[PDB]
Amino acid sequence: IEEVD
Amino acid sequence: SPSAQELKEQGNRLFVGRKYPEAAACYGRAITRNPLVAVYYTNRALCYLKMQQHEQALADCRRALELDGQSVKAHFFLGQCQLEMESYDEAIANLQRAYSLAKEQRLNFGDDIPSALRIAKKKRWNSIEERR
Ligand code: NA
Repeated sequence: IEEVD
Repeated sequence: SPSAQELKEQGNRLFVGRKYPEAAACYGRAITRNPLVAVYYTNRALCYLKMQQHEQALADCRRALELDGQSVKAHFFLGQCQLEMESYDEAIANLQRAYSLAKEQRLNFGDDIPSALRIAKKKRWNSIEERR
């Protein structure tokens, strides 16, 4: 979840 | 010269490269092209969290939430920000809301959300136990 989109 | 999407892609490459202030600036440039895209603010909020810029991260999460009220990541990053600021009850509510939205949206992050909830509730308990 601690990733960029 | 580059479009908002191209600038977002450049920011994402810098993020993966662990260049967080540079990635944040790229999302800022994307915002100049289109300031109505919630993902630019959520991405930048995560950069600010890595940079220990919690006030700026909180502000970006709020901007994202005005644009996409159902954003799993805006709620999650808001909760992580509030946990690092020791606002435990607000943090847990936002993490729980992230979990509920992820369920409704059929999103799965390898148990990251339940894991973060447990970390947040353990930290809250540690703060309560230390008063004893
Ligand atoms: Na999914």
